[PDB]
Amino acid sequence: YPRTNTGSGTP
Amino acid sequence: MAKIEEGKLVIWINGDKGYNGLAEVGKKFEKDTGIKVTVEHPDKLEEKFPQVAATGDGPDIIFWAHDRFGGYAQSGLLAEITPDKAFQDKLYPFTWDAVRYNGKLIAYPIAVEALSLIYNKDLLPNPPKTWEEIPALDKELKAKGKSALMFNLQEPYFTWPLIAADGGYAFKYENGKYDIKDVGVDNAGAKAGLTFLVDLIKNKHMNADTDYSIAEAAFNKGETAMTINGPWAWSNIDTSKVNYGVTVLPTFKGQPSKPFVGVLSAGINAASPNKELAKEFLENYLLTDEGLEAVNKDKPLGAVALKSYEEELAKDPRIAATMENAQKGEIMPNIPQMSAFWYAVRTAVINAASGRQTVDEALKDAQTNAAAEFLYVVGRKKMMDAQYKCYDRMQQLPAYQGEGPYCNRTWDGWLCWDDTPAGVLSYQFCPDYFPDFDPSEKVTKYCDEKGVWFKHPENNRTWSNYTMCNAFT
Ligand SMILES: OC[C@H]1O[C@H](O[C@H]2[C@H](O)[C@@H](O)[C@@H](O)O[C@@H]2CO)[C@H](O)[C@@H](O)[C@@H]1O
Ligand SMILES: *[C@@H]1O[C@H](CO)[C@@H](O)[C@H](O)[C@H]1NC(C)=O
Ligand SMILES: *[C@@H]1O[C@H](CO)[C@@H](O)[C@H](O)[C@H]1NC(C)=O
Ligand SMILES: *[C@@H]1O[C@H](CO)[C@@H](O)[C@H](O)[C@H]1NC(C)=O
Repeated sequence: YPRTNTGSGTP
Repeated sequence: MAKIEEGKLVIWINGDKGYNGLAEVGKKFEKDTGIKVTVEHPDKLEEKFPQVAATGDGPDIIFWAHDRFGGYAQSGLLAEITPDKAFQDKLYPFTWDAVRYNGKLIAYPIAVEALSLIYNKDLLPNPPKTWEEIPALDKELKAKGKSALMFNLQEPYFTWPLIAADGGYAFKYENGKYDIKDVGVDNAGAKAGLTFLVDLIKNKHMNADTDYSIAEAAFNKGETAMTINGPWAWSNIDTSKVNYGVTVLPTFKGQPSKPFVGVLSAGINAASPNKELAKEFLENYLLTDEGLEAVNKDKPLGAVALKSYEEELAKDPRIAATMENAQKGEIMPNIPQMSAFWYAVRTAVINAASGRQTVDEALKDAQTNAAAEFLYVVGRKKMMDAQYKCYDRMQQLPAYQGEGPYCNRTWDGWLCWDDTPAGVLSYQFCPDYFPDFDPSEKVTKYCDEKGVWFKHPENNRTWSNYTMCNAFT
Protein backbone atom coordinates (compact mmCIF):
# COMPACT_ATOMS: atom_id res chain seq x y z
CA TYR A 1 0.00 0.00 0.00
CA PRO A 2 1.86 3.16 -1.28
CA ARG A 3 -0.25 6.27 -0.62
CA THR A 4 -1.67 8.21 -3.59
CA ASN A 5 -1.14 11.93 -3.45
CA THR A 6 -3.99 14.39 -4.08
CA GLY A 7 -2.25 17.76 -3.55
CA SER A 8 -1.39 20.77 -5.78
CA GLY A 9 0.69 19.25 -8.60
CA THR A 10 -1.88 16.37 -9.05
CA PRO A 11 -5.14 17.06 -11.09
CA MET B 1 41.22 1.41 -24.77
CA ALA B 2 38.79 2.92 -27.43
CA LYS B 3 38.18 -0.61 -28.95
CA ILE B 4 38.49 -4.28 -28.03
CA GLU B 5 42.02 -5.54 -28.95
CA GLU B 6 41.88 -7.44 -32.20
CA GLY B 7 43.90 -10.71 -32.01
CA LYS B 8 43.44 -11.70 -28.39
CA LEU B 9 40.68 -13.22 -26.34
CA VAL B 10 39.54 -11.45 -23.16
CA ILE B 11 37.23 -13.75 -21.17
CA TRP B 12 34.92 -12.91 -18.19
CA ILE B 13 33.67 -15.51 -15.67
CA ASN B 14 32.46 -15.38 -12.08
CA GLY B 15 34.88 -15.61 -9.13
CA ASP B 16 33.25 -18.69 -7.58
CA LYS B 17 33.92 -20.80 -10.77
CA GLY B 18 37.10 -22.46 -11.94
CA TYR B 19 38.79 -19.37 -13.43
CA ASN B 20 42.36 -20.69 -13.03
CA GLY B 21 41.30 -23.94 -14.77
CA LEU B 22 39.94 -21.89 -17.62
CA ALA B 23 43.24 -20.00 -17.88
CA GLU B 24 44.99 -23.34 -18.34
CA VAL B 25 42.87 -24.07 -21.41
CA GLY B 26 43.72 -20.49 -22.45
CA LYS B 27 47.36 -21.24 -22.07
CA LYS B 28 46.99 -24.25 -24.42
CA PHE B 29 45.21 -22.00 -26.91
CA GLU B 30 48.09 -19.56 -26.87
CA LYS B 31 50.54 -22.44 -27.23
CA ASP B 32 48.83 -23.54 -30.47
CA THR B 33 47.84 -20.20 -32.01
CA GLY B 34 50.17 -17.58 -30.50
CA ILE B 35 47.42 -15.31 -29.28
CA LYS B 36 47.07 -14.48 -25.55
CA VAL B 37 43.91 -15.37 -23.68
CA THR B 38 43.31 -13.35 -20.53
CA VAL B 39 40.77 -14.68 -18.01
CA GLU B 40 39.13 -12.32 -15.60
CA HIS B 41 36.48 -12.42 -12.84
CA PRO B 42 35.00 -8.94 -12.19
CA ASP B 43 32.45 -8.27 -9.44
CA LYS B 44 28.89 -8.24 -10.59
CA LEU B 45 30.00 -9.03 -14.19
CA GLU B 46 26.38 -9.77 -15.06
CA GLU B 47 25.55 -6.13 -14.31
CA LYS B 48 28.75 -4.65 -15.79
CA PHE B 49 28.46 -6.46 -19.17
CA PRO B 50 25.61 -4.40 -20.68
CA GLN B 51 27.30 -1.15 -19.69
CA VAL B 52 30.76 -2.06 -20.95
CA ALA B 53 30.15 -4.62 -23.63
CA ALA B 54 30.77 -2.66 -26.79
CA THR B 55 33.05 -0.18 -25.13
CA GLY B 56 36.56 -1.42 -25.44
CA ASP B 57 36.99 -2.70 -21.95
CA GLY B 58 34.46 -5.32 -23.02
CA PRO B 59 35.27 -9.00 -23.14
CA ASP B 60 35.37 -11.19 -26.16
CA ILE B 61 33.48 -13.93 -24.30
CA ILE B 62 31.23 -13.82 -21.30
CA PHE B 63 30.39 -16.72 -18.96
CA TRP B 64 27.18 -16.63 -16.96
CA ALA B 65 24.11 -18.72 -16.34
CA HIS B 66 21.68 -18.68 -19.23
CA ASP B 67 18.96 -16.55 -17.62
CA ARG B 68 20.74 -13.23 -18.28
CA PHE B 69 21.39 -13.94 -21.98
CA GLY B 70 17.88 -13.10 -23.29
CA GLY B 71 18.23 -9.53 -22.03
CA TYR B 72 21.70 -9.40 -23.51
CA ALA B 73 20.30 -10.57 -26.88
CA GLN B 74 17.48 -8.04 -26.91
CA SER B 75 20.08 -5.27 -26.46
CA GLY B 76 22.04 -6.69 -29.40
CA LEU B 77 25.12 -7.27 -27.35
CA LEU B 78 25.69 -10.89 -28.46
CA ALA B 79 26.75 -12.60 -31.68
CA GLU B 80 24.70 -15.44 -32.92
CA ILE B 81 26.75 -18.54 -32.54
CA THR B 82 27.08 -20.88 -35.53
CA PRO B 83 27.94 -24.44 -34.50
CA ASP B 84 27.23 -27.06 -37.18
CA LYS B 85 24.96 -30.04 -36.56
CA ALA B 86 27.90 -32.33 -35.74
CA PHE B 87 29.09 -30.08 -32.90
CA GLN B 88 25.44 -29.64 -31.69
CA ASP B 89 25.04 -33.40 -31.36
CA LYS B 90 27.99 -33.35 -28.89
CA LEU B 91 25.84 -31.57 -26.30
CA TYR B 92 22.49 -32.58 -24.76
CA PRO B 93 19.42 -31.08 -26.56
CA PHE B 94 17.97 -29.60 -23.30
CA THR B 95 21.07 -27.43 -22.83
CA TRP B 96 20.87 -26.00 -26.28
CA ASP B 97 17.20 -25.13 -25.41
CA ALA B 98 18.29 -22.90 -22.49
CA VAL B 99 20.47 -20.80 -24.82
CA ARG B 100 17.85 -20.43 -27.58
CA TYR B 101 16.18 -16.96 -27.80
CA ASN B 102 13.68 -15.99 -30.54
CA GLY B 103 14.74 -19.02 -32.50
CA LYS B 104 18.49 -18.40 -32.42
CA LEU B 105 21.36 -19.80 -30.41
CA ILE B 106 23.00 -17.02 -28.43
CA ALA B 107 25.59 -18.84 -26.30
CA TYR B 108 27.47 -22.16 -25.93
CA PRO B 109 26.29 -24.21 -22.90
CA ILE B 110 28.91 -25.56 -20.55
CA ALA B 111 27.16 -27.04 -17.47
CA VAL B 112 23.92 -27.66 -15.60
CA GLU B 113 23.92 -26.08 -12.15
CA ALA B 114 21.56 -26.77 -9.25
CA LEU B 115 21.89 -26.12 -5.59
CA SER B 116 21.92 -29.12 -3.24
CA LEU B 117 21.80 -29.62 0.53
CA ILE B 118 25.35 -30.11 1.87
CA TYR B 119 25.92 -31.61 5.32
CA ASN B 120 28.71 -32.44 7.81
CA LYS B 121 28.49 -36.23 8.31
CA ASP B 122 30.41 -36.07 11.59
CA LEU B 123 27.98 -33.61 13.19
CA LEU B 124 24.95 -34.96 11.30
CA PRO B 125 24.88 -38.59 10.13
CA ASN B 126 21.15 -38.31 9.32
CA PRO B 127 20.17 -35.04 7.53
CA PRO B 128 16.66 -33.63 7.97
CA LYS B 129 14.21 -34.55 5.19
CA THR B 130 12.11 -31.53 5.91
CA TRP B 131 12.50 -27.79 6.56
CA GLU B 132 9.94 -27.82 9.44
CA GLU B 133 12.18 -30.21 11.40
CA ILE B 134 15.17 -27.72 11.26
CA PRO B 135 14.48 -25.34 14.29
CA ALA B 136 14.27 -28.42 16.59
CA LEU B 137 17.67 -29.46 15.19
CA ASP B 138 19.25 -25.97 15.69
CA LYS B 139 18.14 -26.00 19.35
CA GLU B 140 20.21 -29.20 20.02
CA LEU B 141 23.19 -27.88 18.03
CA LYS B 142 23.38 -24.49 19.83
CA ALA B 143 23.65 -26.36 23.19
CA LYS B 144 26.80 -27.97 21.65
CA GLY B 145 28.35 -24.72 20.32
CA LYS B 146 26.99 -25.17 16.75
CA SER B 147 24.46 -23.80 14.27
CA ALA B 148 22.32 -26.22 12.31
CA LEU B 149 22.25 -24.30 8.97
CA MET B 150 24.01 -21.30 7.38
CA PHE B 151 23.68 -20.20 3.66
CA ASN B 152 23.71 -17.01 1.49
CA LEU B 153 20.53 -14.96 2.35
CA GLN B 154 21.65 -11.92 0.39
CA GLU B 155 21.13 -13.55 -3.04
CA PRO B 156 17.70 -14.88 -3.96
CA TYR B 157 19.04 -17.81 -5.90
CA PHE B 158 19.67 -19.51 -2.59
CA THR B 159 16.28 -18.75 -0.95
CA TRP B 160 14.12 -19.41 -4.04
CA PRO B 161 13.84 -23.18 -3.60
CA LEU B 162 11.86 -22.57 -0.37
CA ILE B 163 9.68 -19.88 -1.87
CA ALA B 164 8.73 -21.99 -4.90
CA ALA B 165 8.17 -25.22 -2.75
CA ASP B 166 4.59 -24.50 -1.72
CA GLY B 167 3.51 -22.91 -5.04
CA GLY B 168 5.64 -19.82 -5.81
CA TYR B 169 6.72 -19.20 -9.46
CA ALA B 170 8.40 -16.50 -11.60
CA PHE B 171 6.24 -16.37 -14.78
CA LYS B 172 3.43 -18.72 -15.78
CA TYR B 173 4.57 -21.14 -18.40
CA GLU B 174 1.52 -21.76 -20.72
CA ASN B 175 1.41 -22.51 -24.50
CA GLY B 176 5.18 -23.23 -24.42
CA LYS B 177 5.81 -19.46 -23.81
CA TYR B 178 6.24 -17.49 -20.51
CA ASP B 179 3.35 -15.16 -19.78
CA ILE B 180 4.70 -11.90 -18.23
CA LYS B 181 1.22 -10.73 -17.13
CA ASP B 182 1.06 -13.57 -14.60
CA VAL B 183 3.67 -13.55 -11.86
CA GLY B 184 3.90 -16.01 -8.87
CA VAL B 185 5.86 -13.98 -6.42
CA ASP B 186 2.86 -12.83 -4.28
CA ASN B 187 0.75 -16.05 -4.25
CA ALA B 188 -0.25 -18.10 -1.20
CA GLY B 189 2.76 -20.45 -1.48
CA ALA B 190 5.46 -17.86 -1.90
CA LYS B 191 4.19 -15.99 1.16
CA ALA B 192 4.36 -19.27 3.05
CA GLY B 193 7.98 -20.01 2.02
CA LEU B 194 9.31 -16.58 2.86
CA THR B 195 7.36 -16.49 6.18
CA PHE B 196 9.09 -19.74 7.22
CA LEU B 197 12.47 -18.20 6.52
CA VAL B 198 11.68 -14.96 8.37
CA ASP B 199 10.45 -17.07 11.36
CA LEU B 200 13.79 -18.90 11.38
CA ILE B 201 15.38 -15.45 11.80
CA LYS B 202 12.85 -14.28 14.55
CA ASN B 203 13.56 -17.49 16.49
CA LYS B 204 17.41 -16.92 16.16
CA HIS B 205 17.98 -20.04 14.02
CA MET B 206 19.52 -17.92 11.28
CA ASN B 207 21.14 -14.55 11.13
CA ALA B 208 19.88 -12.09 8.43
CA ASP B 209 23.45 -10.89 7.72
CA THR B 210 24.59 -14.29 6.48
CA ASP B 211 26.19 -14.02 3.02
CA TYR B 212 28.15 -16.23 0.61
CA SER B 213 31.53 -16.16 2.41
CA ILE B 214 30.32 -16.16 6.06
CA ALA B 215 28.29 -19.28 5.35
CA GLU B 216 31.20 -20.97 3.52
CA ALA B 217 33.54 -20.20 6.45
CA ALA B 218 31.01 -21.55 8.96
CA PHE B 219 30.54 -24.89 7.14
CA ASN B 220 34.18 -25.40 6.18
CA LYS B 221 35.36 -24.60 9.76
CA GLY B 222 32.77 -27.06 11.18
CA GLU B 223 30.82 -24.38 13.01
CA THR B 224 27.63 -25.37 11.12
CA ALA B 225 26.14 -28.80 10.30
CA MET B 226 24.65 -27.90 6.95
CA THR B 227 24.87 -25.47 4.09
CA ILE B 228 23.18 -24.90 0.73
CA ASN B 229 25.37 -24.44 -2.33
CA GLY B 230 26.28 -25.67 -5.83
CA PRO B 231 29.05 -27.88 -7.26
CA TRP B 232 31.58 -25.04 -7.51
CA ALA B 233 31.76 -25.03 -3.69
CA TRP B 234 32.99 -28.63 -3.35
CA SER B 235 36.75 -27.79 -3.91
CA ASN B 236 37.14 -25.61 -0.79
CA ILE B 237 35.23 -28.15 1.32
CA ASP B 238 37.58 -30.94 0.19
CA THR B 239 40.59 -28.78 1.20
CA SER B 240 39.14 -28.32 4.73
CA LYS B 241 38.65 -32.12 5.35
CA VAL B 242 35.17 -31.73 6.79
CA ASN B 243 33.53 -35.12 6.07
CA TYR B 244 30.51 -34.21 3.91
CA GLY B 245 27.47 -35.39 1.95
CA VAL B 246 25.49 -33.79 -0.91
CA THR B 247 21.76 -34.71 -0.84
CA VAL B 248 18.20 -33.72 -1.85
CA LEU B 249 16.91 -30.39 -0.53
CA PRO B 250 14.47 -30.52 2.35
CA THR B 251 10.72 -30.67 1.62
CA PHE B 252 8.51 -27.79 2.73
CA LYS B 253 4.88 -28.60 3.49
CA GLY B 254 5.52 -32.08 2.00
CA GLN B 255 6.54 -30.65 -1.43
CA PRO B 256 10.14 -30.61 -2.56
CA SER B 257 12.30 -27.54 -2.81
CA LYS B 258 12.55 -26.36 -6.39
CA PRO B 259 15.79 -24.61 -7.22
CA PHE B 260 16.05 -22.50 -10.37
CA VAL B 261 18.40 -24.48 -12.62
CA GLY B 262 21.15 -22.58 -14.39
CA VAL B 263 22.99 -23.50 -17.50
CA LEU B 264 26.42 -21.94 -17.29
CA SER B 265 27.01 -20.67 -20.82
CA ALA B 266 29.50 -18.65 -22.93
CA GLY B 267 28.47 -15.92 -25.24
CA ILE B 268 30.44 -14.08 -27.84
CA ASN B 269 30.41 -10.29 -27.77
CA ALA B 270 28.79 -8.75 -30.90
CA ALA B 271 31.49 -6.04 -30.89
CA SER B 272 34.37 -8.52 -30.67
CA PRO B 273 36.56 -8.55 -33.77
CA ASN B 274 37.80 -11.98 -32.69
CA LYS B 275 34.61 -13.89 -33.08
CA GLU B 276 35.98 -16.82 -35.05
CA LEU B 277 38.93 -17.15 -32.69
CA ALA B 278 36.34 -17.21 -29.87
CA LYS B 279 34.32 -19.87 -31.63
CA GLU B 280 37.52 -21.90 -32.18
CA PHE B 281 38.43 -21.60 -28.45
CA LEU B 282 35.05 -22.60 -27.24
CA GLU B 283 34.42 -25.41 -29.68
CA ASN B 284 37.83 -27.04 -30.14
CA TYR B 285 39.62 -26.34 -26.87
CA LEU B 286 37.13 -25.61 -24.02
CA LEU B 287 34.17 -27.90 -24.78
CA THR B 288 36.31 -31.05 -24.90
CA ASP B 289 37.05 -33.79 -22.36
CA GLU B 290 40.53 -32.15 -21.97
CA GLY B 291 39.16 -28.74 -21.51
CA LEU B 292 36.30 -29.37 -19.17
CA GLU B 293 38.61 -31.44 -16.97
CA ALA B 294 40.94 -28.48 -16.53
CA VAL B 295 38.04 -26.38 -15.42
CA ASN B 296 36.29 -29.10 -13.28
CA LYS B 297 39.64 -29.89 -11.54
CA ASP B 298 39.90 -26.31 -10.31
CA LYS B 299 36.27 -25.94 -9.20
CA PRO B 300 33.55 -28.44 -10.19
CA LEU B 301 31.06 -27.55 -12.90
CA GLY B 302 28.43 -30.02 -11.80
CA ALA B 303 26.75 -31.88 -14.66
CA VAL B 304 28.24 -30.94 -17.98
CA ALA B 305 26.58 -30.30 -21.32
CA LEU B 306 29.24 -32.33 -23.17
CA LYS B 307 27.95 -35.96 -23.40
CA SER B 308 31.44 -37.46 -23.60
CA TYR B 309 32.69 -35.79 -20.37
CA GLU B 310 29.36 -36.27 -18.45
CA GLU B 311 29.86 -40.03 -18.81
CA GLU B 312 33.13 -39.78 -16.68
CA LEU B 313 31.40 -37.68 -14.13
CA ALA B 314 28.02 -39.50 -13.93
CA LYS B 315 29.20 -42.12 -11.36
CA ASP B 316 29.88 -39.40 -8.75
CA PRO B 317 27.12 -39.29 -6.07
CA ARG B 318 27.37 -35.50 -5.73
CA ILE B 319 26.38 -35.21 -9.42
CA ALA B 320 23.45 -37.59 -8.93
CA ALA B 321 22.12 -35.40 -6.15
CA THR B 322 22.68 -32.35 -8.26
CA MET B 323 20.60 -33.85 -11.07
CA GLU B 324 17.94 -35.01 -8.62
CA ASN B 325 17.58 -31.49 -7.21
CA ALA B 326 17.51 -30.15 -10.79
CA GLN B 327 14.72 -32.48 -11.75
CA LYS B 328 12.62 -31.30 -8.75
CA GLY B 329 13.20 -27.72 -9.72
CA GLU B 330 12.74 -25.80 -12.97
CA ILE B 331 15.06 -24.65 -15.71
CA MET B 332 15.31 -20.82 -15.55
CA PRO B 333 13.53 -18.79 -18.19
CA ASN B 334 15.96 -16.67 -20.27
CA ILE B 335 13.54 -13.85 -21.12
CA PRO B 336 14.60 -10.20 -20.60
CA GLN B 337 12.12 -9.93 -17.75
CA MET B 338 14.31 -12.13 -15.53
CA SER B 339 16.57 -9.20 -14.56
CA ALA B 340 13.47 -7.43 -13.05
CA PHE B 341 12.26 -10.66 -11.34
CA TRP B 342 15.60 -11.20 -9.59
CA TYR B 343 15.76 -7.55 -8.50
CA ALA B 344 12.19 -7.93 -7.12
CA VAL B 345 12.82 -11.08 -5.14
CA ARG B 346 16.26 -10.00 -3.99
CA THR B 347 14.84 -6.80 -2.63
CA ALA B 348 11.85 -8.56 -0.96
CA VAL B 349 13.94 -11.21 0.88
CA ILE B 350 16.46 -8.64 2.10
CA ASN B 351 13.75 -6.22 3.31
CA ALA B 352 11.77 -9.02 5.15
CA ALA B 353 14.88 -10.81 6.55
CA SER B 354 16.16 -7.45 7.65
CA GLY B 355 12.93 -6.52 9.49
CA ARG B 356 12.27 -3.54 7.14
CA GLN B 357 8.92 -4.92 5.77
CA THR B 358 6.35 -7.61 6.67
CA VAL B 359 6.34 -10.58 4.36
CA ASP B 360 3.07 -9.45 2.66
CA GLU B 361 4.43 -5.92 2.17
CA ALA B 362 7.83 -7.08 0.86
CA LEU B 363 6.29 -9.38 -1.65
CA LYS B 364 3.53 -7.00 -2.91
CA ASP B 365 6.52 -4.81 -3.97
CA ALA B 366 8.13 -7.74 -5.71
CA GLN B 367 4.85 -8.36 -7.66
CA THR B 368 4.69 -4.67 -8.65
CA ASN B 369 8.30 -4.80 -9.80
CA ALA B 370 8.41 -8.22 -11.41
CA ALA B 371 5.32 -7.35 -13.38
CA ALA B 372 6.09 -3.64 -14.10
CA GLU B 373 5.69 -4.19 -17.87
CA PHE B 374 2.02 -5.28 -17.61
CA LEU B 375 0.92 -2.94 -14.78
CA TYR B 376 2.10 0.16 -16.68
CA VAL B 377 -0.03 -0.80 -19.72
CA VAL B 378 -3.18 -1.39 -17.63
CA GLY B 379 -2.76 1.72 -15.46
CA ARG B 380 -2.01 3.74 -18.53
CA LYS B 381 -4.95 2.37 -20.55
CA LYS B 382 -7.53 2.93 -17.73
CA MET B 383 -6.66 6.56 -17.87
CA MET B 384 -6.48 6.83 -21.73
CA ASP B 385 -9.95 5.25 -22.10
CA ALA B 386 -11.35 7.86 -19.82
CA GLN B 387 -9.62 10.70 -21.79
CA TYR B 388 -11.31 9.61 -24.99
CA LYS B 389 -14.82 9.42 -23.56
CA CYS B 390 -14.15 12.90 -22.18
CA TYR B 391 -13.13 14.12 -25.58
CA ASP B 392 -16.16 12.55 -27.27
CA ARG B 393 -18.54 14.04 -24.75
CA MET B 394 -16.73 17.41 -24.96
CA GLN B 395 -17.54 17.40 -28.71
CA GLN B 396 -21.07 16.21 -28.32
CA LEU B 397 -22.82 18.36 -25.71
CA PRO B 398 -24.36 21.53 -27.05
CA ALA B 399 -23.20 25.05 -26.04
CA TYR B 400 -23.91 26.62 -22.65
CA GLN B 401 -27.18 28.56 -22.81
CA GLY B 402 -26.79 30.86 -19.84
CA GLU B 403 -26.44 34.54 -19.73
CA GLY B 404 -23.74 34.59 -17.04
CA PRO B 405 -20.12 33.52 -16.80
CA TYR B 406 -19.39 29.83 -16.67
CA CYS B 407 -16.32 27.64 -16.52
CA ASN B 408 -16.10 25.46 -19.54
CA ARG B 409 -15.88 21.68 -19.97
CA THR B 410 -12.47 20.19 -19.39
CA TRP B 411 -10.38 17.05 -18.85
CA ASP B 412 -8.35 17.56 -15.66
CA GLY B 413 -6.03 14.57 -16.09
CA TRP B 414 -8.18 12.09 -14.14
CA LEU B 415 -11.83 13.05 -14.71
CA CYS B 416 -14.19 14.73 -17.19
CA TRP B 417 -16.09 17.94 -16.15
CA ASP B 418 -18.99 19.69 -17.95
CA ASP B 419 -19.62 23.32 -18.68
CA THR B 420 -20.38 24.60 -15.16
CA PRO B 421 -21.99 27.96 -14.11
CA ALA B 422 -20.22 30.56 -12.00
CA GLY B 423 -20.08 30.00 -8.23
CA VAL B 424 -21.18 26.34 -8.61
CA LEU B 425 -19.43 23.49 -6.77
CA SER B 426 -19.51 20.54 -9.15
CA TYR B 427 -19.10 16.91 -7.98
CA GLN B 428 -18.80 13.27 -9.13
CA PHE B 429 -17.56 9.83 -8.00
CA CYS B 430 -13.88 9.17 -7.51
CA PRO B 431 -12.08 7.28 -10.30
CA ASP B 432 -10.79 3.77 -9.71
CA TYR B 433 -7.19 4.15 -11.02
CA PHE B 434 -5.49 3.53 -7.72
CA PRO B 435 -5.95 0.88 -5.06
CA ASP B 436 -6.51 3.42 -2.20
CA PHE B 437 -9.39 5.28 -3.97
CA ASP B 438 -12.97 4.54 -2.88
CA PRO B 439 -15.29 5.08 -5.81
CA SER B 440 -18.25 5.61 -3.46
CA GLU B 441 -16.54 8.81 -2.32
CA LYS B 442 -16.66 12.05 -4.33
CA VAL B 443 -14.48 14.72 -5.96
CA THR B 444 -15.28 18.42 -6.08
CA LYS B 445 -14.40 21.08 -8.63
CA TYR B 446 -15.35 24.73 -7.89
CA CYS B 447 -16.07 27.28 -10.64
CA ASP B 448 -15.43 30.89 -9.44
CA GLU B 449 -17.75 33.85 -9.60
CA LYS B 450 -15.86 35.04 -12.77
CA GLY B 451 -16.18 31.78 -14.74
CA VAL B 452 -12.68 30.39 -14.07
CA TRP B 453 -11.84 27.08 -12.46
CA PHE B 454 -10.49 27.00 -8.88
CA LYS B 455 -6.73 27.32 -8.57
CA HIS B 456 -4.69 25.85 -5.74
CA PRO B 457 -3.33 28.42 -3.34
CA GLU B 458 0.05 26.60 -3.27
CA ASN B 459 0.82 27.23 -6.91
CA ASN B 460 -2.23 28.73 -8.74
CA ARG B 461 -2.70 25.51 -10.74
CA THR B 462 -6.16 24.55 -11.92
CA TRP B 463 -7.27 21.88 -9.47
CA SER B 464 -9.97 19.44 -8.55
CA ASN B 465 -10.18 18.16 -5.03
CA TYR B 466 -9.63 14.37 -4.78
CA THR B 467 -9.00 14.39 -0.97
CA MET B 468 -12.06 12.35 -0.06
CA CYS B 469 -11.10 9.58 -2.42
CA ASN B 470 -8.37 8.10 -0.23
CA ALA B 471 -8.96 9.87 3.04
CA PHE B 472 -10.39 6.96 5.04
CA THR B 473 -8.55 3.62 5.35
O1 LIG C 1 20.52 -14.64 -6.99
C1 LIG C 1 20.15 -14.12 -8.26
C2 LIG C 1 21.01 -14.68 -9.40
O2 LIG C 1 20.76 -16.07 -9.54
C3 LIG C 1 21.44 -16.73 -10.60
O3 LIG C 1 22.84 -16.54 -10.46
C4 LIG C 1 23.57 -17.53 -9.80
C5 LIG C 1 24.28 -18.17 -10.95
O4 LIG C 1 23.32 -18.87 -11.75
C6 LIG C 1 25.24 -19.24 -10.45
O5 LIG C 1 26.12 -19.59 -11.53
C7 LIG C 1 25.94 -18.91 -9.10
O6 LIG C 1 27.29 -18.59 -9.24
O7 LIG C 1 25.39 -17.89 -8.27
C8 LIG C 1 24.53 -16.92 -8.79
C9 LIG C 1 23.84 -16.39 -7.54
O8 LIG C 1 24.69 -15.74 -6.58
C10 LIG C 1 21.05 -16.07 -11.90
O9 LIG C 1 21.78 -16.71 -12.94
C11 LIG C 1 21.43 -14.59 -11.84
O10 LIG C 1 21.16 -13.90 -13.07
C12 LIG C 1 20.70 -13.94 -10.67
O11 LIG C 1 21.15 -12.60 -10.53
C1 LIG D 1 -12.52 26.77 -22.78
O1 LIG D 1 -11.51 27.25 -21.91
C2 LIG D 1 -10.18 27.07 -22.45
C3 LIG D 1 -9.19 27.42 -21.36
O2 LIG D 1 -9.41 28.73 -20.85
C4 LIG D 1 -10.09 27.96 -23.69
O3 LIG D 1 -8.78 27.85 -24.24
C5 LIG D 1 -11.13 27.52 -24.72
O4 LIG D 1 -11.12 28.37 -25.85
C6 LIG D 1 -12.54 27.53 -24.11
N1 LIG D 1 -13.52 27.03 -25.07
C7 LIG D 1 -13.82 25.73 -25.27
C8 LIG D 1 -15.01 25.44 -26.14
O5 LIG D 1 -13.16 24.84 -24.75
C1 LIG E 1 -1.67 33.37 -7.42
O1 LIG E 1 -2.14 34.34 -8.33
C2 LIG E 1 -2.45 35.63 -7.80
C3 LIG E 1 -2.72 36.51 -9.02
O2 LIG E 1 -1.64 36.51 -10.02
C4 LIG E 1 -1.32 36.17 -6.92
O3 LIG E 1 -1.89 37.17 -6.09
C5 LIG E 1 -0.75 35.13 -5.97
O4 LIG E 1 0.45 35.61 -5.38
C6 LIG E 1 -0.43 33.82 -6.68
N1 LIG E 1 -0.02 32.78 -5.76
C7 LIG E 1 1.04 31.98 -5.95
C8 LIG E 1 1.09 30.76 -5.10
O5 LIG E 1 1.95 32.25 -6.73
C1 LIG F 1 -10.80 19.68 -0.47
O1 LIG F 1 -11.87 19.09 0.25
C2 LIG F 1 -11.46 18.81 1.60
C3 LIG F 1 -12.47 17.87 2.21
O2 LIG F 1 -13.79 18.34 1.95
C4 LIG F 1 -11.28 20.16 2.29
O3 LIG F 1 -10.81 19.94 3.62
C5 LIG F 1 -10.20 20.97 1.59
O4 LIG F 1 -10.13 22.29 2.09
C6 LIG F 1 -10.41 21.04 0.08
N1 LIG F 1 -9.15 21.49 -0.49
C7 LIG F 1 -8.84 22.75 -0.79
C8 LIG F 1 -7.39 23.07 -0.97
O5 LIG F 1 -9.70 23.59 -0.98
